[PDB]
Amino acid sequence: MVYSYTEKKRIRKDFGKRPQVLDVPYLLSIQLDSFQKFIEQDPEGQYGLEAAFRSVFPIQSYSGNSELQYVSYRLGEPVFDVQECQIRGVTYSAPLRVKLRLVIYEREAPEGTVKDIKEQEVYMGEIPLMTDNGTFVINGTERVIVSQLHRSPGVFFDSDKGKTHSSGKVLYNARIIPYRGSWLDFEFDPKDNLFVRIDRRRKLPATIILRALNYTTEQILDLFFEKVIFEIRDNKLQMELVPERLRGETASFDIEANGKVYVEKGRRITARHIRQLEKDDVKLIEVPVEYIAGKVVAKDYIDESTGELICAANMELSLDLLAKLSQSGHKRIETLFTNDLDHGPYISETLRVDPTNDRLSALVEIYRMMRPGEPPTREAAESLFENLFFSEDRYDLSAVGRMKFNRSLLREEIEGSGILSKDDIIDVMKKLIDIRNGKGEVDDIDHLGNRRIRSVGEMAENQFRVGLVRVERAVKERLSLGDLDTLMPQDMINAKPISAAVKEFFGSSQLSQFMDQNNPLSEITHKRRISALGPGGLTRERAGFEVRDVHPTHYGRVCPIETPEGPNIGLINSLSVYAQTNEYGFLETPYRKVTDGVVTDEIHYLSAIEEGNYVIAQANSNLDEEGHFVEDLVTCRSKGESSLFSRDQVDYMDVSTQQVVSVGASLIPFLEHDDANRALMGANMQRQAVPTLRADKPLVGTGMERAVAVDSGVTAVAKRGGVVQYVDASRIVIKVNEDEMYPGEAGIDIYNLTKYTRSNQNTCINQMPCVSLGEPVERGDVLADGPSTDLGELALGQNMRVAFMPWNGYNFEDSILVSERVVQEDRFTTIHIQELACVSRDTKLGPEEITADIPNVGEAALSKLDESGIVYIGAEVTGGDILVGKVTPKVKDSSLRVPNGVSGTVIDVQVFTRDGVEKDKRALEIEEMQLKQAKKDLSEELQILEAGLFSRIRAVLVAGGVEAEKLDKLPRDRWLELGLTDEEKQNQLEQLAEQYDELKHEFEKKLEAKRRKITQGDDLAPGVLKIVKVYLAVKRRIQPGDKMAGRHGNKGVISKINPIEDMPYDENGTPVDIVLNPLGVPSRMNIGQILETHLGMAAKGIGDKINAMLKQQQEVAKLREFIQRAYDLGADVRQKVDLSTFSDEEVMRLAENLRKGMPIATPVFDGAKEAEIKELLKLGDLPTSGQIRLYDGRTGEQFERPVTVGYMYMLKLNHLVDDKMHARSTGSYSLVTQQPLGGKAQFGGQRFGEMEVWALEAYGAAYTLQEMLTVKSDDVNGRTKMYKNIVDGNHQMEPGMPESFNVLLKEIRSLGINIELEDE
Amino acid sequence: VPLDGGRFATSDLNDLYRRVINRNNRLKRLLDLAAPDIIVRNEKRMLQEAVDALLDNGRRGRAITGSNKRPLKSLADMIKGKQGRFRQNLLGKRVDYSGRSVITVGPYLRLHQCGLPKKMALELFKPFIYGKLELRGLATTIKAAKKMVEREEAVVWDILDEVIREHPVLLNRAPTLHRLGIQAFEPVLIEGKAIQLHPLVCAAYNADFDGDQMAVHVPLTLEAQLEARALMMSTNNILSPANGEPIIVPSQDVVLGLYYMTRDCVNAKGEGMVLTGPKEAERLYRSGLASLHARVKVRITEYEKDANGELVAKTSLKDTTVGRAILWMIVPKGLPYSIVNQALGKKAISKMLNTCYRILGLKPTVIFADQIMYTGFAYAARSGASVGIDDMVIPEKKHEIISEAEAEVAEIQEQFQSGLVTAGERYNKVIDIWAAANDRVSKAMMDNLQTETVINRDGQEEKQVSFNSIYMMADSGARGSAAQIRQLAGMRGLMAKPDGSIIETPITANFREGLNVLQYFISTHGARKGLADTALKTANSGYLTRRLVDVAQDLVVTEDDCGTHEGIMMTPVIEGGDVKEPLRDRVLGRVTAEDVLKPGTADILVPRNTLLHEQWCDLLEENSVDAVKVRSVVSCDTDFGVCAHCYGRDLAR
DNA sequence: GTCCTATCGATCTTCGGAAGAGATTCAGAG
DNA sequence: CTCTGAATCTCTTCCCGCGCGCCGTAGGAC
Ligand SMILES: [Mg+2]
Ligand SMILES: [Zn+2]
Repeated sequence: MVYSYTEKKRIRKDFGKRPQVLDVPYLLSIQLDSFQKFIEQDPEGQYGLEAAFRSVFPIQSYSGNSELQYVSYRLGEPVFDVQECQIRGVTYSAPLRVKLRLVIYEREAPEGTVKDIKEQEVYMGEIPLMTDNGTFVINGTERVIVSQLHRSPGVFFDSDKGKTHSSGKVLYNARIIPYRGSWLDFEFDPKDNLFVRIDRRRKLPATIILRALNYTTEQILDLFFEKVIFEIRDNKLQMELVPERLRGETASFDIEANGKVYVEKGRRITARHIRQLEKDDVKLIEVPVEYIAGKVVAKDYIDESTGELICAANMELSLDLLAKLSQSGHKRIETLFTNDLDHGPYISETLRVDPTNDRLSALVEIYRMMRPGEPPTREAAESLFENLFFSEDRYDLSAVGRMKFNRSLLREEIEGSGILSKDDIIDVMKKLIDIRNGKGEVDDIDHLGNRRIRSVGEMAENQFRVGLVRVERAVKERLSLGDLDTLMPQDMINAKPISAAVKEFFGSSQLSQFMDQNNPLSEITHKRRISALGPGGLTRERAGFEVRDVHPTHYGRVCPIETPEGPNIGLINSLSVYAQTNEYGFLETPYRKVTDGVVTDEIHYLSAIEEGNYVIAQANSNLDEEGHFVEDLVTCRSKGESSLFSRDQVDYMDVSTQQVVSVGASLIPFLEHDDANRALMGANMQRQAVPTLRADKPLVGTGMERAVAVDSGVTAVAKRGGVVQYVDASRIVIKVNEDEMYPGEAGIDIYNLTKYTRSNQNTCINQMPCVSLGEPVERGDVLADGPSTDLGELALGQNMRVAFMPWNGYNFEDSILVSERVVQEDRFTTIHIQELACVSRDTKLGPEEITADIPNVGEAALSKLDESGIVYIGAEVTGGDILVGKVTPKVKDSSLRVPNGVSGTVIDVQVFTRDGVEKDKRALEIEEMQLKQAKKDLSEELQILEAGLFSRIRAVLVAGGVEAEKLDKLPRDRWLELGLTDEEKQNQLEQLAEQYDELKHEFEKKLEAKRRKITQGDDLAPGVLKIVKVYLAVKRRIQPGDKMAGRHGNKGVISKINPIEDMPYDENGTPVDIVLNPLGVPSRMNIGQILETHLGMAAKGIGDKINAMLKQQQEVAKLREFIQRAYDLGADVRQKVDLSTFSDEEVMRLAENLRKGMPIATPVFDGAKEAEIKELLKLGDLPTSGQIRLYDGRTGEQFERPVTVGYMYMLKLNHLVDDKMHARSTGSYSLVTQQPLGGKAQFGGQRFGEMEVWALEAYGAAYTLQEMLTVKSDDVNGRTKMYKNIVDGNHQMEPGMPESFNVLLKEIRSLGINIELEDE
Repeated sequence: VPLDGGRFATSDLNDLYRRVINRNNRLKRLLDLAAPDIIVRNEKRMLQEAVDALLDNGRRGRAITGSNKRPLKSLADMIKGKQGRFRQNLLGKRVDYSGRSVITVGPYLRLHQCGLPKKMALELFKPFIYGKLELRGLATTIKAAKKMVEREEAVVWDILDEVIREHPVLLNRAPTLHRLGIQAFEPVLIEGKAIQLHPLVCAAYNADFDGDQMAVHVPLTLEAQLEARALMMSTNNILSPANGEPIIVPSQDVVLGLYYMTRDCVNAKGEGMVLTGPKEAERLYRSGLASLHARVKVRITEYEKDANGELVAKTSLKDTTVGRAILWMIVPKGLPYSIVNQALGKKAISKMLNTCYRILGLKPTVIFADQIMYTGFAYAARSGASVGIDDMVIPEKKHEIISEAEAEVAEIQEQFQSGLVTAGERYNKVIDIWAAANDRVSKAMMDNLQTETVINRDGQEEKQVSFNSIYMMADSGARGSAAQIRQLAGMRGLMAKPDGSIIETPITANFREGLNVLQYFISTHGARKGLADTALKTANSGYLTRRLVDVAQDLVVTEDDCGTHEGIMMTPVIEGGDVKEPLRDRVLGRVTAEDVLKPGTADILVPRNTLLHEQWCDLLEENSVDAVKVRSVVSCDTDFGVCAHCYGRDLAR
């Protein structure tokens, strides 16, 4: 057994029992391997930019009769890396270069080119790149593309009751949904006439398509219907009985011959009669003329002699018609079999709607129904009809759509073309008619086998296609008209349409979300959201219980708990922990192979429609350490049904008890106990915790923290193994070991940590070291904590000591009462960093300046600016302080002032300048910083190679060919001028001094390039001269009104900040830190929070025994004994750990991190039994009831009965109150109508909205209302007369008439509608 | 308007008029230059099709756009509907002198107060503050007082605490379904930043305290203060508008405390002695000499208001408990002690409070309600009424009840395994076997909770009502009655599929114990349905109330008595057998339509237009009356309104 | 690079809203 | 031959507050 060097510092005591056979996949492979799938070229041309290019090129005009064609593409390295790009505020992007070859043919000749011109990689655009954290950077702002989930291409059959006609019956419908191009709907009319339409246009008679494919009705009838024949021999019109065509229906008429009668008139027909029908060989039989007089004919019948019609396919027969046509010599008359149950006549019925004659008349009807007002025309019509279904420019089932289609038509194969074909539509019709004949089933729409995930690497491939589609339309024309003589490919194309397409996508699409960089969980659970909304999806306002609800295939694929309750429940889901995207995009999830009777430890991923074909055991099911099930019969799910089945009947097993959830819920301990309301609100509140100041560890967790904090990319992780060379909380630098070094390198990995910086939500993000100088580290160890982490565990909140009890009502209803001790400790203080910016311009009156020489203001304000016109770093500032002394010509003091209300310390400034514009000493101050920071880190390589190279001189001197009359005092390349002879050592000296010079020249260009990065200005917007951004850090504390939450979806405002003496304290005199209310636990059934408290209490107790054993100077062998006795506690828990191997050093180093509570894991559905919590509390010296008697610090009286006390984990949420408290006396008003502005970002007035006005009207209160909506609001006179009457204290109003109502009058009178006020 | 740098905001109409005027410039040209019919029919079409845009863009074949297919908002799009003047700016509009904050509970408030932050009061009341600094002559005028407020000088608070000293401020949450959703309170100043609201009133707002923001408005004029104090002040609104039922209905912790205070425990310290009054009952409690729920006898006095309305005071021994003696001290002097002499719970105390309003009236009732609140909080504290997992009680018969029912389900299965029962019958009987198990588990668990308390009566054990923590909360009506405790420790029971059809194998577990993965996953088909319903419903409910006020708003009570003799007839609603509502629900407080006779003949009982107030409806309940004819607003023959008598009792008064 | 003039007058606006009601379109017949 | 039934089309409605976040005419000709 082994633990990595960052595990072996706080080995979380694990209570899990099921052995985790599959370790959690890298939590963002959803995203990264999607974008990698876009960005890689791939000669198997599907997927990626290359697939899109090969979707358009080769490209040509017929009249140009020449082409240009895509050869290959290259993607250059990005002009600025992520860190610098995120400073400079551009987007992190890469230049796209494409080998286009233009080919010039000739007339008359064979096509052999007159010339062709490979343009040496024409520039095509700048595609953004994904950062390894899975995020794009789009205008310095960091953005995330959520995966979409939408209806896969294919064919889908559907039906409903009551939603249509409601006379008990149901109507059936088929759709073909291509990936790109037109939708085709087939549907029956109630009277089972069949109809078709494109793109939800008008309804058409369905055979209009078969007509359009030029089947005659005779052929259609041979495609759809079974034949029944009459042979006019042995007697007039004998009949071809196929026996099985009579079963269950009544023999209402005479059928007999030759010996035993099968079934006489009026009786059902059955098997024994059919067998007698077979044994008599009923190949022809006598039937009454009423039977033939029922028929509809199959085939066309002219009279050959007159040459003229008597009957036609699907025309209906009668005795006299039969007589004349058989009399005309047509001795075989042929018709259809149409039993109403099994063979309904729907296509013949459709031929009774049909207005068409044949192909052309249908194409006429198509073109007139689709493009009303354009002329139909034989040469023109096909340029509609073919581009509906048969042409690549406008119809495309991708490979997934073809697969799904073929699977539903039960085809043998799935390598198929993306267009339809005649037989491809006909098969849909046949399958739809089988459904109406009752012999088939409709698909469940909302099934994760019918909806597939699209992620970034596919949405961007489509938007890039829209680009190439608009270049198609330009380049075809330019090629067709062009001379082909001077044009080269970089004339043929230009980037602007591609760049528009892709930049608008990544910038502004409904799915290019601005990342919730709130804390490391919220980064991740956002990068793996599954969204039903957006382009090609549904809409949040326009769906109902059919899709919001969970479905049985969600299990293991989508988390049922973690969805953002509100107007879009379940239109957003979170992709479950273990789930994965299949090749095609369907969600698939890993299961264990059950081989005969033993659970084999191999995992097969199952998609949602493989799963229904097996029976799959629930993850809890026990096994015998050989791996046979222990239970003789076991719970499994099967076909959405679940039940018990035999041992060795079951065929797959779940991989882990965590498989059903997302990371967002998988982090709740004891989830096994909570109402799924309160699980949901928990798993939504964890992603809102703001990173507190001094974050640590949850004492009770699930062991998922060790993964969320690492995979979220925000802790800095050791890229290669080695030893820590230096640390200073800004840099960490690692001497990588030679077993993982690359041979020419210096061999030294710096990590410049990010310090105090705004998150996208204004919380700070300073990384801090966890290493010590000279400490060893191994690849993948956490070197530095992120925000909200410590030692690499996720740590959103603080393990506050809580007791559950009423307290004089301060924790009524939900509220949290808090002791002053928590605020004094800086437990929940949090740092909020704002960014304020002053732009400056080349305006129409002339160019602005930044200066201290501001007009109309004296040193009373300017004392905080430097001499340049920017605030000093470390200035502490408040409302109205001038941060940046901008001024405008013709001079106007327009300068950046700190907005009202806010306050903070100015932690940093940045300065950006156009080209050809002068700097200033705060630009030179920033240059001095950044230059020096680049140069230092470069020197720490050049120094290391210089030292190595002079050793490489010294050693092969000192070992042999010594010249050491004096040695180390000398400049170690002046060592060359010593008198060594022209034996090889002097030539080694000369060569290695040339290697030393070239080592200098190497950095002599590397530092020049770096300084050139810093020396330059930046790509400002048009009009601006320069911009400066100034950052205010605020250390906000905690106060009444702030919100805190547990993990269990318990939440409250904190209501009072009680002084320590008022907190309850125990029989040992320690006060409780928080007092939660009890009644919420039964009333909202989230009792898992109690077991977290008790297990938390035990967690404190073990640290309590350890801390005592470190204050007392216990020897390690006794201390190790107690720690070991803690890890081995419980049943056959999964984990094993041997402090015997920890070398004493690391036992003390471990104890020094347990000494405030042993951290515990309670994996989600696999937790501690109660009997193991008691066992831990007994190992501490604690009361196993979990409860303690408490006393009230207001009197020292005892409380009656003990109360729960223990260490809950509590999160401060980002809804803290000073960010919401607001009030307005008077200030701005809007221009169009004079009502007040609305906001906090503007000094706004609260909306006395519509419902409040009914509320006043429902008291008698008329004067209040009159005021509220005029004098206080709108009447431009009355409010200034009111204000003066109030300062005069007159308490009287003059109410007038609101100016918004006069706006209405003019806006009506701006129609030709004379509205007017009237007098009497 | 210009925006960020030298760019005009795309100001839609000016793009529409621009279309028109361009087209008109061309059409004047091509008319005067005398173009042929086909050309002028072109421009004339394009002009008509442009003025079409300017009036009501998008009633055309397609709305015209100037961006990524954003339709430009035309005039008629400015008038109508949810973003247009009538709803957006006329009917309700933003207002000055307002602010908002997170509310938080303030237990010490008297019912009429709320605390609001000094920062807000100072930024809200500014006009009134200037109206004192000039009146002190301490500031020269606005120009100085503005600065003197900005500097936040030491005087200003003593001025503020004179400005505000009794100026009602209006607090309302949003949405605000009903009149009780805006109320006025006298403010009291606070150091923090939250609005301290009164505990009992949070229920009216449906203000939970979990971070639920609330807006405040100052009324400016004298008339707005007189309306606020007379009508909207919380003391004037103890009743619902909708039904004769209090809205001050006690907060869960208050009723928990009063339940705990008034129980009897058959063994206690100081049990069985005899006392001369509540005061020495309290000395006995507070010194720790008697336990609060100990049995005792006390001398009591109580008061009754006679047939005239004047007090008769009476005195007796009473047999009771220490805590019922202490609680009697809070009741105003006119109620009978028989209302307190019982272990109180949420229904029992609501009627307590209601009877106070019945007998004394409003002004004592609001103070009595305040005292109840303070009392319940204080004894609920001493009670230490915690919750703890050792207090979840599982009846061990549960194990047998499953192990029995499982085989009987397998009997239904074995018949099915022999074809001996139909595919419908197998299912619809199995789910009834699970129901028969579930009722038994629930019944055994409620018996076990009551069973957990038994104690030595100085010799031999005897049982009493269980002090088990979760059972106090159910049996008191604080929170979480039968349907919750059943799930916490009984069984979770049957669950339903998405299409409502029932699961063949229930959740026989409960949240004290673990759900396995499947039981949990099926559990979410419940809860996610219930959340989808909430988020989906909250639209249609609002569109319903809109349609209603916007049809009802034309009515006002406008005559005293329209003079009808017509009306409609009220009976208990008798259906499905028994009566689902008695007559005293329907008829109370309407006026009689016609003379109401004695059951029988010729004896009249109520004159023909008398309000049937409570003493009349109790009288009808003394009689064998079944049907009563009353006036109803549908029959009131007032034109353009309703007469008062036809409407009858005002429920809030 | 700036200023002025115009929109697919050589396509393709999205299927995944329901409803609920009206205006407007057609049966079986006196 | 069109008169009362019914049939397909479009129009209109869809909680209240609130807080962030960003993003914001183009193309051609002189
Ligand atoms: Mg709330
Ligand atoms: Zn009336």
